[PDB]
Amino acid sequence: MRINHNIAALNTSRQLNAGSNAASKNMEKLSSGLRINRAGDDAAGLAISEKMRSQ
Amino acid sequence: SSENLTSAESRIRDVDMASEMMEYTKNNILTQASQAMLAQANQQPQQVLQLLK
Repeated sequence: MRINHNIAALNTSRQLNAGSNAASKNMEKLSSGLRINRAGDDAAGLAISEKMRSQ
Repeated sequence: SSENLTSAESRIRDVDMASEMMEYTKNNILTQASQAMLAQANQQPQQVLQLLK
């Protein structure tokens, strides 16, 4: 029993700050109604969209 | 890579509470066993006085 480090809790923390991030990303789409808010969601999707909107 | 290294460093550096408390108790008894026999070791030379008189 090692006390100075709780690897079980430290590992669970990373999974905690990995579903919260995904939920935050999902709620951005739900609020805005758009798949592509940032350019990192779809580079070609962002490029095609702007050409499309312009047209 | 921090979790994998934190766990790696804990095994090298941190102590095992169970395996260490059990070892501490052992030496904590071995010193009382020596303490108990030291008292008797001093009593043994005291018996020559009854012979010297």
